[PDB]
Amino acid sequence: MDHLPIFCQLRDRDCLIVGGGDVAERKARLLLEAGARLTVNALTFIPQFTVWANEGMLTLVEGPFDETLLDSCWLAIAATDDDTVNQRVSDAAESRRIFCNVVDAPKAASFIMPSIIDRSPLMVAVSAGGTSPVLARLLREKLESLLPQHLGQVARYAGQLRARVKKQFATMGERRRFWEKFFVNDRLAQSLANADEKAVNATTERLFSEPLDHRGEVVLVGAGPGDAGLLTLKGLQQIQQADIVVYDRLVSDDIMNLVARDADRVFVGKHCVPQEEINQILLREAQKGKRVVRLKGGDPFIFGRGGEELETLCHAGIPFSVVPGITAASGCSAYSGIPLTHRDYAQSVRLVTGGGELDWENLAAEKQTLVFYMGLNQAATIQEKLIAFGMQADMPVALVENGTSVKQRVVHGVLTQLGELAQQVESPALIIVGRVVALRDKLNWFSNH
Amino acid sequence: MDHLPIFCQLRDRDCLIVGGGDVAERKARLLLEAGARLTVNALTFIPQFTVWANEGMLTLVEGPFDETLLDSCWLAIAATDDDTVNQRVSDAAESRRIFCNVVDAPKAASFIMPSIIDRSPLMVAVSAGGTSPVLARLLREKLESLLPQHLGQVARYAGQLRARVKKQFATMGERRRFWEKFFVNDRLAQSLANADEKAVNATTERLFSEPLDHRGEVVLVGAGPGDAGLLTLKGLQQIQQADIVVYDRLVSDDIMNLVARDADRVFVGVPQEEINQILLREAQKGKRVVRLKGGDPFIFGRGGEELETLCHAGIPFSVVPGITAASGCSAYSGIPLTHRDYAQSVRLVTGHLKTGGELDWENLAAEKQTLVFYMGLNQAATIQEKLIAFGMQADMPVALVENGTSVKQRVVHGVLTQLGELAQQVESPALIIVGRVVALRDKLNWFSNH
Ligand SMILES: Nc1ncnc2c1ncn2[C@@H]1O[C@H](CSCC[C@H](N)C(=O)O)[C@@H](O)[C@H]1O
Ligand SMILES: Nc1ncnc2c1ncn2[C@@H]1O[C@H](CSCC[C@H](N)C(=O)O)[C@@H](O)[C@H]1O
Ligand SMILES: [Cl-]
Ligand SMILES: [Cl-]
Repeated sequence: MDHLPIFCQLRDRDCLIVGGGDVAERKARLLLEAGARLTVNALTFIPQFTVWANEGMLTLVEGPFDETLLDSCWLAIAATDDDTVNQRVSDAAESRRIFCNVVDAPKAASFIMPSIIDRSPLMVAVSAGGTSPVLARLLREKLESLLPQHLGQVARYAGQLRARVKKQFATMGERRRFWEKFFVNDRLAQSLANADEKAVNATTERLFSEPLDHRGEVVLVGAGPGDAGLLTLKGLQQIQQADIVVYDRLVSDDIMNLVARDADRVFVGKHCVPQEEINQILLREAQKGKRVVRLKGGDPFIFGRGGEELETLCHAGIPFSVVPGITAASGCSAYSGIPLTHRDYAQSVRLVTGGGELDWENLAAEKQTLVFYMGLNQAATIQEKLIAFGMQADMPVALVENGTSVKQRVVHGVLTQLGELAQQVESPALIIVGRVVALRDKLNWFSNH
Repeated sequence: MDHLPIFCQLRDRDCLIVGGGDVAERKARLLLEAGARLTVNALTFIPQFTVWANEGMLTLVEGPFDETLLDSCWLAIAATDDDTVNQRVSDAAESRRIFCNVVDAPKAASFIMPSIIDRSPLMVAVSAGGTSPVLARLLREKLESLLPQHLGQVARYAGQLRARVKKQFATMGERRRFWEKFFVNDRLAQSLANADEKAVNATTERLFSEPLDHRGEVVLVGAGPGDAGLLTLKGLQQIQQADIVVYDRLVSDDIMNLVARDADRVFVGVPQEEINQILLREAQKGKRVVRLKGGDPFIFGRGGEELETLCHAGIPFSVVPGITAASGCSAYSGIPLTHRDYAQSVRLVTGHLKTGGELDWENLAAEKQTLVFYMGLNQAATIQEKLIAFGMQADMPVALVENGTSVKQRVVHGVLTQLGELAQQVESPALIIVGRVVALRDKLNWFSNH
């Protein structure tokens, strides 16, 4: 082992940074977050240091390095651009047995600053001893995506339930299984973060009361339009914790590859399935005590029938939550170079589905961006009706097929060509009508296929 | 943060353990592996301390605590079962400004020892500060199952190449590019694990020979409406690797906590072409620039304007969509934007227009839609009067969602004839939702009522 990681308590302890530029500022922000009683000594200071000083958050000492500034110090950081100054700092700290980091020279000093993932009280630190700072960064990024934002509040609450857990679960078998359900419960972590103190006491009692086996709940998760990079952090966290994942055709294979190895999968796409059967599967699986994730393409509440699936659960007393996703309109817009709004082009964006019938005079009005979902089959009618109701024949149009995916295809033109531009694509595809479509020739950045 | 993690270099540095039982034995093994010059001071010692002392690996001082043994020390560990003695050690260490761990009292004294995942030279340390040892152990086990066992060989080889990388690549941008390729090459990792030096050298020589794009870039990133969990995975990647992040007031503090600590931050919460110049400015200097925008970049965010300069200015760019306020406020208020036959259209509408343009109220008042007004608080009374005048039913439900998706989220709701009054109960940022779907909140609301 090259270095020993320790987690220092710095609250109100004297620490010293030498240097007053951007590098020193980053280290100072870190030590302030840890509560250090901070002095910064430098020949000159960038303005953020005087802001902090005037706010009484640290002390500044302007001038050359004064090794007596270390006399009461617990940690030192040499953060200047001057190798000679940094070695003077490093030597003075060493003679005083003060752990010291030289920012530009990790093996020149007595401690290295790792990458940090802060979920205080829970903390994770990554370092390769200076051999691989980019790898430490790549691991830090992975860990930030995996650890829920409010995990620390759960951790603090856990330590307060320590003794109570021991007495109702004598066997360490059952006991750890409880903690496994506890650090995973969404209503608890939410009630804590939102300071909803009666839900915390409620969910606490429900966690103890219901059988240890049971963790029945349904999370509706928006998978986004296809690119697995467009899943939300929380959506990834939820699919990693699921006992069973219920999904359909519009959830991309790339998203499904992120689903936990041990999760049961239930495919409800597809000859066709009624929504009521899907509703009952969610009900049936949650009633067995499973943590259920219902993965839906795009956003669950935009033409996804997410509401219908949750009203079945509200009847049965099954807890649920919703993780929004990137709807097809947002994803296709970003990846085709067609902003849904721009300057004065559109006062409104309309997301419309292709029962009555569409209000064609309403759809034809000026200063809109129209986005048709499930409209390929009525495309020929859309062209004829918009033309008949006064939309200018030179209005730009675009179709985006498999938006955000590696096989995305975008075709475009004006409105008088829409009907047979639509033959050149298949589902899933969006139709975008409006002046913003012309911006594609300037803003297109994604590969076209 | 509760603690500051640091990785200490203990080679040939004096450390002191007080105590000589099983706890002290565990901690002594750690400090010996780190190369410490170790003294152990205890009334009695378990047999392993004899094995170590006979091999010359540490010094035993058999007897009560001698605080002068701290005089040359860099770290102290109090590992007895006597709380009076442990406190004497911690008091003596504190007077000398020596970081001290009291093993059975994490809240006392000045450092705690984390759980370690070892991929030397790569190491990952985990701790909950003694608050939840079970969570630390659970988290430690998943990190083990995520870090390949050969990652240490990859990091070892990187350290051996660092001097060559600094010599051959003039700029930090080029060196970073090299490492980003180096650390994801699966064949190189396999060749290192197999000690196949022929294959290692072949891949390495090709990596050194590749052109590296000196281009700075601009990425527009949708931060989402506030909950940091609603950042996209790709959006997190961008802000964790950015050189400079340009952000504004509608990006939440929690999202800014995910920006790389070494990134510079530029706040622009300021006219629009002022922002445009900053982006082009910083990208022309070869930096990875992220424009981090509330919600989605291309929905009432002026993202189009921010990009239209860079096309002929020769600067590459890309766009990462985000959760727009309508989608986030919908999910977190229990108000789906569509449902059954309630809405044929969702309309995202701006509430503030050009100094001469006005909304098409006849168009907005039509049935079977969900209206969502962005930046419309100041016009709420006008929205009520106009929607009523163009035929919307007086009892149409409405809701205002303030700071949607954040822990401070507030929702007020009523009917259209109350919209003006309801809007005075909230402040920016808030969304106005108008439509029959608002009545689903009583059944679908899961997040809070504040
Ligand atoms: N990747 C994609 N590219 C283009 N259109 C897509 C798409 N994914 C879904 N769609 C559109 O969405 C329709 C299904 S309705 C489901 C919409 C989903 N809830 C969402 O928020 O996006 C398809 O017919 C198609 O018009
Ligand atoms: N968290 C939030 N809660 C409610 N409204 C929000 C919000 N964040 C942004 N908004 C709305 O968005 C307006 C700014 S316009 C920026 C919108 C952004 N591009 C997006 O896609 O959401 C605000 O005036 C407010 O109406
Ligand atoms: Cl490193
Ligand atoms: Cl802990």
